[PDB]
Amino acid sequence: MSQWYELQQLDSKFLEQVHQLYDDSFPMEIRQYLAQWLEKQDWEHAANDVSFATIRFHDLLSQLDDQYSRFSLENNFLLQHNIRKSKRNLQDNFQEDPIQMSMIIYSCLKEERKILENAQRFNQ
Amino acid sequence: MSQWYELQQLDSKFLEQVHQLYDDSFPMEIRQYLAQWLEKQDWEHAANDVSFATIRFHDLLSQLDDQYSRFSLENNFLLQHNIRKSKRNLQDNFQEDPIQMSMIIYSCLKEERKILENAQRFNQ
Amino acid sequence: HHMLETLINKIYTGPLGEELVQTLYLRIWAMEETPESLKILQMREDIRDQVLKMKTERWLRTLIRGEKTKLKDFQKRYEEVHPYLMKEKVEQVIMEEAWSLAAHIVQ
Amino acid sequence: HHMLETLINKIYTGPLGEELVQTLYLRIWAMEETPESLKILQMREDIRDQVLKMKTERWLRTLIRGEKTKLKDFQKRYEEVHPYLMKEKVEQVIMEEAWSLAAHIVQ
Ligand SMILES: [Ca+2]
Ligand SMILES: [Ca+2]
Repeated sequence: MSQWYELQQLDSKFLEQVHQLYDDSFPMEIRQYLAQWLEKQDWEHAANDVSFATIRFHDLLSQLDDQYSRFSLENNFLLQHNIRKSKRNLQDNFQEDPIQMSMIIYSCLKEERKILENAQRFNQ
Repeated sequence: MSQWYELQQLDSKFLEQVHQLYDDSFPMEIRQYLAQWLEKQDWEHAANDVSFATIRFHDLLSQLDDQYSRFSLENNFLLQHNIRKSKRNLQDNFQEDPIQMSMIIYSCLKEERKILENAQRFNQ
Repeated sequence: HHMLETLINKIYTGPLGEELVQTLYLRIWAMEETPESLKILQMREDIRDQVLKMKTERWLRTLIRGEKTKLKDFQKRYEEVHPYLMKEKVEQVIMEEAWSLAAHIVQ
Repeated sequence: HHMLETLINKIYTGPLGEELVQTLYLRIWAMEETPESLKILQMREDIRDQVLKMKTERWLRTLIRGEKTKLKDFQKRYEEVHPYLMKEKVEQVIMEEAWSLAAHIVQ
């Protein structure tokens, strides 16, 4: 039932739009691995409140630790490595001004809904 | 039987060494997805011959297209996206001096064998 | 390079890309067959479309690297990959279509 | 930051990291239990070791960002994350051990 799952069922024309959305904005790997958690958070509020955005930034890093422990149980060495790279890059890219990560995440989720809007309107 | 497969069977102490090896050298995603093909090529010769290294660089990009078509058949939207990102980054990072990609690949495969050497010597 | 990025976006989402992949499919059908042309001709249609767009992008980024690029630079970058194209006839076809698309957006 | 990178490499591959994760395991056992401390205590031992090293690295990179960092800067960066640590008691424990490791390699 996740928005991420629904996006993946669209036709290639609209999947191409999702590709372009995730060209150097927010890492699509994290968007997928934390889909359920990301889709729960009030990124709109975080995008307008530095203290809340700071908590959500560090919440996200800890959620990636939880993902890591699942992939480790699954003996998935590459995704273990990718989770660790993902965490490092997020900290490099966003820790100085974490509110900007929330602005980007909210915006991506917004654009995803607009793409879904196209797909249901185009389907008729 | 691949070297990549054998590395993943090592104990966490040695997997940590593989992590450090793939910290901003060559992308581990590509190392895994093209393990069989990468382990076949004469990267040592390519690291010493610009014209051969240039062919192998473009061979690698085309092998990523072959990987993409497999993940597409598997309906794996994230890895489709990751393959495309991988190709773009390789071209950005290495197309000006493709011989340097071969030097790095050969060196990584060398360091992997040295890590394996530790693991078999430490196991006794 | 701004127009390169918009050209590529047009290839993936615009009618320009639908025209590209139909041209490529027919040219790859018409070429003397290779193992590589056969596997492309045998691909499911949506996957074939994606790969052909990606293969075209690879050559566009080969011909245009940097916003500084001028059409004078095209020839060197083509000759740099010519030995590769000699053993990859399908890529030679795709490079020709990328050349035309790229020329129309550079110097 | 050079010594940060070598500190982190020591944490993942050196005896310094074995000492770190044994300290953390006992401190997390000894703390008043939370859902998060219980899930860490229930992890398979090799996975727990990896997560604890990663959790320590997260705080090291919080306290040390840039080669320019001086120990004066530690206090601001700790207070910046203090409200987070208040709702994450396990992370408070790990931050204390990262603080000691980080102080010994900065100004
Ligand atoms: Ca033939
Ligand atoms: Ca309690």
